[PDB]
Amino acid sequence: GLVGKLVTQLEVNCDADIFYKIVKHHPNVIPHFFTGVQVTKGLVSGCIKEWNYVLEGKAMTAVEETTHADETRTLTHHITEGDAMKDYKKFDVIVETNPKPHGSVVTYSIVYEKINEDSPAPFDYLKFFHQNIVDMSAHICS
Amino acid sequence: GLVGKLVTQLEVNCDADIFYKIVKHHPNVIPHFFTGVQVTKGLVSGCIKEWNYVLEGKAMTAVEETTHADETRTLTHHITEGDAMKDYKKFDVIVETNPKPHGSVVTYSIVYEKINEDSPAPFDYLKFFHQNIVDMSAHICS
Ligand SMILES: COc1ccc(Cc2nccc3cc(OC)c(OC)cc23)cc1OC
Ligand SMILES: COc1ccc(Cc2nccc3cc(OC)c(OC)cc23)cc1OC
Repeated sequence: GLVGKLVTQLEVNCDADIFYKIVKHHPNVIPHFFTGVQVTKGLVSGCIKEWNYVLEGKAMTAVEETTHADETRTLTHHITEGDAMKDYKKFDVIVETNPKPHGSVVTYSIVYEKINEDSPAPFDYLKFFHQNIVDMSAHICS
Repeated sequence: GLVGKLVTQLEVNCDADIFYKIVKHHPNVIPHFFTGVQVTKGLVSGCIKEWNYVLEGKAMTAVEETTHADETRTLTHHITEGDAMKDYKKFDVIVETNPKPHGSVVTYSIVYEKINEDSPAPFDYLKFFHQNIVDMSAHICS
């Protein structure tokens, strides 16, 4: 099948709702910048960004639309164009934060559909997003 | 947190129960061998294997105990010793096969606890297990 999902899940010592608000509004362990716009539904609900970035040494671009759901503490990043779309027909990244039954569990999911069987699965992106949330989490404390 | 999980999930065009039986009883895109024993509860329920294998060029060993649950089509591989335990206090690999709401969805989950913050997350194992189930799946058809 061309269809799959990669996940990295990490425990964080931080209340879920506060951690979601931190991630929602938040650096450069990678060369990167973006231009773009915010989206409203007159309050900002999301954004559309064109990113320029370097992954594993290679410069790339991507157009990303981000939406959020405060009730479920979920952020959704929907990629519509760029280098990744040479490999994937569909590429979405869903970030979920839930309390432990303390602190919380953060899940990054990359939901993808390959263009064909020769396409790689997005382990490079999984590692990138993983190291990004590890770094962010290591700059927060009690 | 030192605690996390990595997942790779793939769709396969194959009934779930049959695919589980295939995985349960099943090669060498990696240098590897094992010695070990089978476990009974007088019917074999599992196995305990000492593996010798090469991952990303480096020879390694691991002691693995495998159990299965036919009712949930789940295989559990519990690592008790070897090279990975220099990095992880706990390392388990859970393989689940479920029908799509056709064919099925296979999930490999690596549930880990790092020894300390300097330990890597097991992306190397995730890619290995991923490429192994992709290869196996590509030798099955209608
Ligand atoms: C091709 O895949 C992507 C490429 C870039 C992004 C951009 C992005 N979104 C959220 C957080 C990010 C965090 C980043 O690091 C700070 C970053 O640098 C490239 C890009 C980020 C998202 C992507 O997937 C949603
Ligand atoms: C350190 O982690 C492991 C190392 C080796 C294994 C051994 C193993 N179990 C199941 C399927 C396997 C499939 C393999 O490839 C055919 C293989 O080669 C190293 C080892 C396998 C399992 C492991 O985790 C469960």
